[PDB]
Formats: sequence, structure tokens, C-alpha cells
Amino acid sequence: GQMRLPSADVYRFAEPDSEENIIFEEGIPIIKAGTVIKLIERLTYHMYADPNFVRTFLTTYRSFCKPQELLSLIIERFEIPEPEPTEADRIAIENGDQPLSAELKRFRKEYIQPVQLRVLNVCRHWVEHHFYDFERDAYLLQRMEEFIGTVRGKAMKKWVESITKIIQRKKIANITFQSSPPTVEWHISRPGHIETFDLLTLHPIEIARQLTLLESDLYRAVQPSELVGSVWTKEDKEINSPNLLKMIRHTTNLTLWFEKCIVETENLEERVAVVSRIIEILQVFQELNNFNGVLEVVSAMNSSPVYRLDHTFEQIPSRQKKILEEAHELSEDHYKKYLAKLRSINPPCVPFFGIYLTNILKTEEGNPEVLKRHGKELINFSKRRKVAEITGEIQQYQNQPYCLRVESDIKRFFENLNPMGNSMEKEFTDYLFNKSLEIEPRNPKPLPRFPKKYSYPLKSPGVRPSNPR
Amino acid sequence: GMTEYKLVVVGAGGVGKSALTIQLIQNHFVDEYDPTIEDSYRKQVVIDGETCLLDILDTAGQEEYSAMRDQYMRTGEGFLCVFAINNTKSFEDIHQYREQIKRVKDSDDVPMVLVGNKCDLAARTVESRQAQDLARSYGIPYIETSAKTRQGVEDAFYTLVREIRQH
Amino acid sequence: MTEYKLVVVGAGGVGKSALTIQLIQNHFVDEYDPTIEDSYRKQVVIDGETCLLDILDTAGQEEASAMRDQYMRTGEGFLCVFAINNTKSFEDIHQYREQIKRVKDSDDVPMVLVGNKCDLAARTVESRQAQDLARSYGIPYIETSAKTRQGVEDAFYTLVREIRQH
Ligand SMILES: N[C@@H](Cc1c[nH]c2ccccc12)C(=O)N1C[C@H]2CN(Cc3c[nH]c4ccc(Cl)cc34)C[C@H]2C1
Ligand SMILES: Nc1nc2c(ncn2[C@@H]2O[C@H](COP(=O)(O)OP(=O)(O)NP(=O)(O)O)[C@@H](O)[C@H]2O)c(=O)[nH]1
Ligand SMILES: [Mg+2]
Ligand code: NA
Repeated sequence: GQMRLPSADVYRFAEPDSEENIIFEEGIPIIKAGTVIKLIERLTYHMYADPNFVRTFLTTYRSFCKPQELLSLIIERFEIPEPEPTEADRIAIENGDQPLSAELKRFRKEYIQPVQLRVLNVCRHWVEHHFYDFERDAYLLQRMEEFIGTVRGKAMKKWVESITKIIQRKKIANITFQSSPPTVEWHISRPGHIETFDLLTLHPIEIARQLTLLESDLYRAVQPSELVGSVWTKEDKEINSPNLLKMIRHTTNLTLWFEKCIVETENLEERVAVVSRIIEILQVFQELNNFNGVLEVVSAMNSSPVYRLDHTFEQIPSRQKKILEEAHELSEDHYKKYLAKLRSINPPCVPFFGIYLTNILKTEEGNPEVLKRHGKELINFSKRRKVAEITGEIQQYQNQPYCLRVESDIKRFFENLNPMGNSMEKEFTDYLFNKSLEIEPRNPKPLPRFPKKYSYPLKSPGVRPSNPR
Repeated sequence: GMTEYKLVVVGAGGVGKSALTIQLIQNHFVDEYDPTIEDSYRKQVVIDGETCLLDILDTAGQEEYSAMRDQYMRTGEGFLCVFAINNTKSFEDIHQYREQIKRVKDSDDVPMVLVGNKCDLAARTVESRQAQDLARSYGIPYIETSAKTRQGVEDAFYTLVREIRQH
Repeated sequence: MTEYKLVVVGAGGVGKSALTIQLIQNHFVDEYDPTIEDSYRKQVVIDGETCLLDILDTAGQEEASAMRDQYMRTGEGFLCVFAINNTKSFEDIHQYREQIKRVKDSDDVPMVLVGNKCDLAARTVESRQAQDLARSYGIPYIETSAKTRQGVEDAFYTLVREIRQH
């Protein structure tokens, strides 16, 4: 038979499952909704582990339970009463013999020890992967240290001593590869001559590599705390989502830099060379699976100032027209081909973050926080699972590092790019559009001629890499 | 067979804009949503007795990707310009959204509707007369919607389709 | 994209977590933080086919030895890990092999025998002894180092191939 449980009067987590406290989806069960007590019971269940559920819960619980209250509840979960001696144990003791204590031993082995270990695993994941709760609330950290540091008894001792050390390391807080990274490539600008760095003087292969390293680092720095609760859209977004915003602002700045490079090149032949060079950078982005970079270029080519430059795109080689068209088609039909391509490539990659943001926001906005059943309000956990499925996908692509060498000067050049200068957004984008009208006027106005601005060769070195001994 | 209309929702972030398309597309009578589902943004409808397909682009949450707005907007034949009736700044943003749409579509007469969205019980700060005056100055319809009761939602989208049909 | 459920098992301290984190993050963990249960995901192209690996990293400490049936039920293939400088961990392999067979009620479960820490000179389990055991199980034997990455992709991706052909 099943093990008997403590009385639900002394231990709240022994209440029977009912539709008034837990609802399952239609081989471990999947929870649709439940009270917080039932969610924590199943988070730390004696019959099975659920590591996905631990991640989902720790990522999303603050929408229904405060951090201080979560810690109180898992401490209450940990403190399980042992059963009293049975009739057979009583009779042995009355005869001066040692009792078998068979039911007590089974309850320790099959209920207390698994539940207590799974509570500690929640604590371990909480400290390792969601430490911001403790960075933001020093008293919460004190309570966790005290709880862990006072767990007695030898069955948990190895993990208690380990978790204590992990906490202490987190308070005061290296990559190996299957091969060497390729050699850094140089074109007109030579190493150390940062004053000459520009779109056409750096090597287009190395532009794409260094932007990919930068954009990969920005992608990898975004934590789920910047996403849950849609906080990057709210009034405190600069406080709560700084890494996400830095990543988006880099993408926006690079797109605007591409547009500015194009429309400030007034000579037609020179502007064709500029657009052709940006499409070559896009080709290397594709080869590197840097989809953020691909769409940075596509967004620039479809911007109002650039899209209308029919005389420029007329002279682009047909093969490059095809490269740009197939990159543009990634975004068509609500990113259908992009989503399929992302799920087929071999990482490392840099995803486009915008689709994740829209899906998190709409999941949050389109589902209720609670479900009402039999007069009770149950936490709608299915909604939280959907959000954590998205943050889990994000995290999966954050693991794999690029095998490319940083070039500190090129990296600094792109970190310091500031095409808008001190101008506000509207005056700058109006400036770009007015430049477009200047260099290719609306029909029937005639096309003017403009002098060249570049004194160095415009011929591209191409995007196939070189390899000296 | 049937006509497909490509509609684009534009407007300030952080003030409940996404509720408009969610409430339209939703199982009207079950408050549930999975936006990752293929064609959670397509809906076959009957407007003035003529069946058509709406394809709705709502990039809510991507407002900080400001250099992508041109590309997103160019996909659309008609536009819902949305502000929140308790956020004056989102109302003041409407002029620049409309100017950007006109530039992207290269037309001074693009089908569009002005939508005032009630996203919570916070105090209204844009009166309906202010928004009606703005819509009239642009020559476009004005519809108010509730983010919670679905009131006005069908009217906003159907009015836009009528603007496209009568363009 | 096909999904594969891999489980890493073996005695405490043999390097199950270090192997997994090296595969996932290309990083070697120097600390010895005993695992309770961790899970990782990895999209990777293997033999031209994209798949999604779910990797369960399990507890080797004996105090957790009564909690294994639940993860053995879900797993589709098992990396059975010992350390080549730890003869007791090699002697523990057959207990994991037998429990997996009992739980899954099968003589034909995808498995790979892994001898980890092969970067260390002071070996106490000879390759021949481990290879003999692997042949008796009908499975391959791969020596690995989570520190240097030697053999790590080979071990995990060989297990994927055995699930795919199962
Ligand atoms: N004649 C064919 C093929 C073609 C010619 N030029 C091209 C350049 C790239 C890809 C295809 C072509 C056509 O579809 N057009 C001619 C015009 C020129 N204009 C190019 C453009 C500017 N910005 C863009 C961003 C993305 C994409 Cl895909 C294209 C562009 C857009 C109009 C469409
Ligand atoms: N030299 C060397 N040390 C290794 C290697 N793999 C793991 N170690 C070291 O061995 C120790 C234990 O590693 P760990 O991955 O935690 O082992 P585990 O098998 O996961 N232990 P547990 O079962 O308790 O979770 C750590 O100090 C780790 O750095 C290896 O290939 N070479
Ligand atoms: Mg471990
Ligand atoms: Na206001």
C-alpha cells in the first residue's frame, strides 16, 4: 500500500489533490493550475524529479508569490514530521527488544529524504541561476544562509555543505575549443591605425566577425529577469532590462550607421560600392548564423531613405540582389522562414530577439493570472510554463561560444559608433531621408552628378577567407 | 478566392496596445492565447456580407527596434494607430506615426484609423473630443476600445477594412 | 528536429557534470559541487540532421541511490561514466547497467561506456579491462577528458546515433 502521510493539520502539504486545489493538463503529470501550496508540493514531489518544472517555477514565480514567502514555504515543506511507532514496534519495545520500525524507515527513505533533497535542489537552482533575488534583498540572503547552515543530519550533509560554499562564492562573484580561430583579416586599414577604420577600409570578413562577437556577447548577457513580467516595456525598463536595451540599441545604431554610410555617399558609383560592401557583410553574417546581423542589414536596406534608391540597386550585381532577396524573405509571413532556419542550423548563432519579446508580451497579456474553479482562485501555471518555454529557448542559444578572435581596436570602433551624434531621432531620420531625396530626386526631377569622396580603391577584397602558413 | 487584407497595428509600447489584436483573434469566449501558434494572427471574417481574410501584424514589445519600423510598416495596406486614453504622450506620438506611414507608403492618402484604447481603470487623460478633433483633422475615423470587455474591437478592424475597400 | 533524452549516470565525482558542462558551454568546471539533478538542452547537427538533446545530469552520491528509477524511466539512452583513476567507480558501473535494464525492462537499451579524466597520467583502470566490459554489454567504450575536451563530443554523439538506430 501507499505510505501514510502526516496529518494535514500539522503538515499542509499532505492535503489530498482535488479540483479545488490542482488541475492537470490532459509520463509525469503536467500542471495546468493550482494553489501555491500544491505547486510547491509538486515542485518537490516524493515520487519523481521535475528539473524543467524547477526552472519554470524559479523563472516565473514572482508573478504569484513573493521571494520572502517562497522561502518560508519551502522551509515549511522541508520540515516533515516522522510517524509514531506502529503496533508491532510497541509490542517489541514492551518486551525489551529493538523494534523493526519498518514503516518509519520506509517513510524516511521514500518520502522525507527525496522531498528534502528536492527542496535543497530548489535552493541550489535558486542561488545558482536566479541569484538576483538575493542581490536585491540582503535579508532574503541572510535567511537562506541561516536555513542551509542549520540543516542537521548526515543524509543531507554533502549538499548542505556544498550549497553553503556556492552561496559564499556567488556573493563575491574560460572557454576551450575544438580548433584554433581563423586569422584576423586586414584590408586597407592596417593593425593599430584606428583613425582610418571605416566601412570600406576594414576587411568585410573582419567587420562581420567582430560585429558577430559583439552581438553574441550582447545576446548572451540578457537574463530572464529582464523579460518576465514584460518589464522591458514598463516605466522602469532602464532599471529592470539594461542588458536587453543595450543589445537593442546596438542593433538600432548599426542599422542607422549602414543607412548613413549609404545616403552620405552622394556619388552614384561610390554608393553602389558601399551598398555592395554591406551585402557582402550580410553574406558573412549568414555564414556565421548571426541572424541579428542579417536583419540589421535587411532593416537598413528596407528603410525609407535606402529602399527608394532605384538607381543604386539597379547597378548591384544580380548575385548580390539574390543574397539580399533571400535574406529579406526570412522575415516574410511573420518570420516563417527565419524560424525554420534558426531551428535547423548548427550553433553558435545570434538569434533575432524581437520575436521572443513579442511572444513573451502577448503570452502575458493574453492569458489570465488565475483560473476560477469551484469558488477558488487557482494560479494559472500553464501561462507561466508558456513564458518559460520562451526563456528556455533563449537560454539554449546563449550557451555556445564563437570560435573567433577578438580584435580590440575593431571591437572598440564598433562599440563607439554613434551615427546620430547629438541629434534627436526625428531630426536625424529626417536628415537621412532628405539626403536620399538630394542624391536621387523624385521623378521627374533629373538625376544630378556628384563628386567622389573616397581617395582609396573601392574594389572589395571579397568575403572568402585567406590562409597563409 | 477571397481577398486578404494586410493590416498593421502601430503605437506606443507599454500601454496595452497588444490587447486589441489578441481580443479580436482570440477565442472570443475563452480568455486564452498562444501567439507562437502558426496563424494566431489570421482570421476569416464577414464584413458587410463579404467574406475576407485578415492578416494582422502587431509587433508589440519591439518598440525599441525603432530602425525596423519602416520595414514592418511597408508590409501593410491599412493601419491602426493606437494610443492609450490614460497616456497623453502616446496620443502626442500619433502625429509622427502617421507621418512615418505616409513616407513609407509614399502616399498622402493611406487607409488608417485612430484607436483610443482603455487599458485599465487609471484616470482618462485624453478626452474623446480631443481625439475626434485630431481624427477629423486627418480625415480618418476614430474608434475607442476596451482592453478588457472587447468593446469596440470589431468596430476598429472592420472600419479599417471599409477604409481600404473605399480607398 | 528530433528530440533525444540522454541521461548521464555513474559514481560520485567521476566527472558527469564536468562532461556535460563542457559539452554545453565549452567550459571546464574545477569545483566539485555534488549534483542532485540538473537538466540541459542543446541544438546540434549530427550526421547532417538537426536535433535537440535533453541531457539529464544525475546524482552519483550514494545518499541519492534510492531516487534513480524515476529518471531511468524517462531516459532514452545512458552515458555510463567512471573515472580511469578510480577503480571503485569502474566496479560501480555494473550496478547502474543492471538497474537501467530492470527499470526499462529491456536487454537492449542504448548506452555508451565512458572512461573519464583521461588527461591524468595516474591511471588505475586499464583500457583493455573497460573495453572487455563494454563488449560484454554490446556497447562502445570512449575515453574522455572534460578538462581538455578529448572524446567529449564523440561520447555524447555516439549515444545519439545509438538511440537513432534503436
Ligand atoms: N526588380 C526586382 C528584383 C530586384 C531589383 N533590385 C533588387 C535588389 C535586391 C533584391 C532584389 C532586387 C524587385 O523586386 N524590385 C525592384 C526595386 C528595387 N528595390 C531593391 C531593394 C531596395 N531595398 C531592398 C531590401 C530588400 C530587397 Cl529584397 C530589395 C530591396 C526594391 C524594388 C523591388
Ligand atoms: N582532471 C580532470 N578532472 C576532472 C575531469 N572531470 C571532472 N573532473 C574534476 O572532478 C571533480 C568532480 O567533477 P564532477 O563533474 O562534479 O563530478 P560528478 O560526477 O558530477 N559528481 P556528482 O555525482 O556528485 O554530481 C571536479 O573537481 C572536476 O573538476 C576530467 O576529465 N579531468
Ligand atoms: Mg555532478
Ligand atoms: Na497621461
